[PDB]
Amino acid sequence: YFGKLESKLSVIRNLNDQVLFIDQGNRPLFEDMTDSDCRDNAPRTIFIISMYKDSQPRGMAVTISVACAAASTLSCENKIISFKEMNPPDNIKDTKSDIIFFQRSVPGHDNKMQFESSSYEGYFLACEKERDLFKLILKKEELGDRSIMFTVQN
Repeated sequence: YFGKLESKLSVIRNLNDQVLFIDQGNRPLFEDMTDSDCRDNAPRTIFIISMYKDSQPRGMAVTISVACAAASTLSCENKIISFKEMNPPDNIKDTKSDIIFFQRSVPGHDNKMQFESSSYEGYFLACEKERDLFKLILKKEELGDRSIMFTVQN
Protein backbone atom coordinates (compact mmCIF):
# COMPACT_ATOMS: atom_id res chain seq x y z
CA TYR A 1 0.00 0.00 0.00
CA PHE A 2 1.05 3.63 -0.70
CA GLY A 3 0.49 6.83 1.36
CA LYS A 4 1.09 10.31 -0.07
CA LEU A 5 3.90 12.22 1.68
CA GLU A 6 4.86 15.32 -0.28
CA SER A 7 4.71 17.05 -3.64
CA LYS A 8 7.13 19.18 -5.69
CA LEU A 9 6.66 21.38 -8.76
CA SER A 10 8.78 19.92 -11.52
CA VAL A 11 9.82 20.45 -15.10
CA ILE A 12 10.78 17.27 -16.94
CA ARG A 13 13.23 17.13 -19.83
CA ASN A 14 14.40 14.25 -22.02
CA LEU A 15 18.12 13.75 -22.71
CA ASN A 16 18.03 16.21 -25.61
CA ASP A 17 16.69 18.88 -23.24
CA GLN A 18 13.23 18.95 -24.82
CA VAL A 19 10.58 19.84 -22.26
CA LEU A 20 7.69 17.53 -21.43
CA PHE A 21 4.36 19.27 -21.98
CA ILE A 22 0.65 18.56 -22.34
CA ASP A 23 -0.85 19.66 -25.62
CA GLN A 24 -4.37 20.80 -26.60
CA GLY A 25 -5.51 17.16 -26.97
CA ASN A 26 -4.17 16.09 -23.56
CA ARG A 27 -1.20 14.30 -25.05
CA PRO A 28 2.16 14.28 -23.31
CA LEU A 29 4.83 15.43 -25.78
CA PHE A 30 8.37 16.86 -25.76
CA GLU A 31 9.63 19.94 -27.59
CA ASP A 32 12.52 22.41 -27.65
CA MET A 33 11.94 25.52 -25.57
CA THR A 34 13.99 28.36 -24.21
CA ASP A 35 13.53 29.02 -20.49
CA SER A 36 11.62 32.07 -21.59
CA ASP A 37 9.35 29.85 -23.64
CA CYS A 38 9.01 27.32 -20.78
CA ARG A 39 8.01 30.13 -18.42
CA ASP A 40 5.55 31.47 -21.03
CA ASN A 41 4.06 27.95 -21.26
CA ALA A 42 4.05 27.24 -17.49
CA PRO A 43 0.46 25.96 -17.51
CA ARG A 44 1.45 23.24 -20.03
CA THR A 45 4.97 22.46 -18.72
CA ILE A 46 4.70 22.44 -14.90
CA PHE A 47 4.10 19.01 -13.36
CA ILE A 48 3.66 17.92 -9.79
CA ILE A 49 5.67 14.93 -8.67
CA SER A 50 4.00 13.46 -5.59
CA MET A 51 6.08 11.11 -3.47
CA TYR A 52 4.45 8.24 -1.58
CA LYS A 53 5.57 5.97 1.26
CA ASP A 54 5.40 2.32 0.16
CA SER A 55 4.86 -0.68 2.43
CA GLN A 56 7.02 -2.68 -0.04
CA PRO A 57 9.98 -0.39 -0.74
CA ARG A 58 11.16 -0.83 -4.36
CA GLY A 59 12.20 2.70 -5.36
CA MET A 60 10.91 6.26 -4.85
CA ALA A 61 7.17 5.90 -5.46
CA VAL A 62 5.65 8.83 -7.35
CA THR A 63 2.66 10.08 -9.29
CA ILE A 64 3.05 12.71 -12.01
CA SER A 65 0.19 15.20 -12.46
CA VAL A 66 -0.38 18.42 -14.37
CA ALA A 67 -0.16 21.39 -12.03
CA CYS A 68 -2.49 23.86 -13.80
CA ALA A 69 -5.24 21.27 -14.40
CA ALA A 70 -8.36 20.33 -12.45
CA ALA A 71 -7.45 16.65 -12.41
CA SER A 72 -4.92 15.18 -14.86
CA THR A 73 -2.75 12.38 -13.51
CA LEU A 74 -0.36 10.32 -15.63
CA SER A 75 -1.32 6.68 -16.14
CA CYS A 76 0.28 3.71 -17.94
CA GLU A 77 -2.83 1.49 -17.85
CA ASN A 78 -2.63 -1.28 -20.52
CA LYS A 79 0.92 -0.07 -21.26
CA ILE A 80 -0.54 3.04 -22.85
CA ILE A 81 0.34 6.51 -21.61
CA SER A 82 -2.62 8.80 -20.92
CA PHE A 83 -3.79 11.37 -18.39
CA LYS A 84 -6.66 10.12 -16.27
CA GLU A 85 -9.23 12.52 -14.85
CA MET A 86 -8.23 12.24 -11.19
CA ASN A 87 -5.92 13.77 -8.59
CA PRO A 88 -3.08 11.96 -6.90
CA PRO A 89 -4.87 10.00 -4.14
CA ASP A 90 -3.97 10.23 -0.42
CA ASN A 91 -3.82 6.43 -0.15
CA ILE A 92 -3.61 3.52 -2.60
CA LYS A 93 -4.39 0.13 -1.08
CA ASP A 94 -2.56 -2.11 -3.62
CA THR A 95 1.15 -2.88 -4.15
CA LYS A 96 0.96 -1.90 -7.83
CA SER A 97 -0.82 0.98 -9.50
CA ASP A 98 -1.09 2.28 -13.05
CA ILE A 99 -0.40 5.80 -11.70
CA ILE A 100 2.61 4.89 -9.51
CA PHE A 101 6.12 4.92 -10.98
CA PHE A 102 9.45 4.32 -9.28
CA GLN A 103 11.79 7.26 -9.84
CA ARG A 104 15.41 6.11 -9.76
CA SER A 105 18.69 7.92 -10.25
CA VAL A 106 20.80 6.36 -13.02
CA PRO A 107 24.21 5.16 -11.74
CA GLY A 108 27.12 6.77 -13.66
CA HIS A 109 24.88 9.37 -15.26
CA ASP A 110 25.01 12.82 -13.75
CA ASN A 111 21.62 13.80 -12.43
CA LYS A 112 19.54 11.57 -14.68
CA MET A 113 16.37 9.77 -13.62
CA GLN A 114 14.35 6.81 -14.86
CA PHE A 115 10.66 6.15 -14.08
CA GLU A 116 9.73 2.47 -13.86
CA SER A 117 6.10 1.37 -13.93
CA SER A 118 4.95 -0.20 -10.63
CA SER A 119 2.30 -2.15 -12.62
CA TYR A 120 4.61 -3.46 -15.34
CA GLU A 121 8.04 -4.36 -14.07
CA GLY A 122 10.83 -3.64 -16.57
CA TYR A 123 8.77 -0.98 -18.37
CA PHE A 124 9.82 2.65 -18.21
CA LEU A 125 8.61 6.04 -19.29
CA ALA A 126 10.38 6.89 -22.53
CA CYS A 127 10.63 9.54 -25.22
CA GLU A 128 9.97 8.21 -28.71
CA LYS A 129 9.92 10.17 -31.97
CA GLU A 130 6.91 9.50 -34.10
CA ARG A 131 6.61 11.32 -37.37
CA ASP A 132 7.59 14.88 -36.48
CA LEU A 133 6.54 14.55 -32.82
CA PHE A 134 8.39 13.45 -29.68
CA LYS A 135 6.03 11.56 -27.47
CA LEU A 136 5.97 10.13 -23.95
CA ILE A 137 5.52 6.34 -24.13
CA LEU A 138 5.92 3.28 -21.94
CA LYS A 139 8.56 0.80 -23.11
CA LYS A 140 10.48 -2.26 -22.07
CA GLU A 141 14.16 -1.81 -21.24
CA GLU A 142 19.54 -2.63 -23.59
CA LEU A 143 21.59 -1.10 -20.78
CA GLY A 144 22.15 2.67 -21.02
CA ASP A 145 19.16 3.31 -23.27
CA ARG A 146 19.11 7.11 -23.22
CA SER A 147 15.43 7.35 -24.30
CA ILE A 148 14.31 6.32 -20.77
CA MET A 149 16.50 8.92 -19.02
CA PHE A 150 15.27 12.31 -17.89
CA THR A 151 16.32 15.39 -16.02
CA VAL A 152 13.98 16.66 -13.35
CA GLN A 153 14.15 20.33 -12.42
CA ASN A 154 12.37 21.17 -9.24
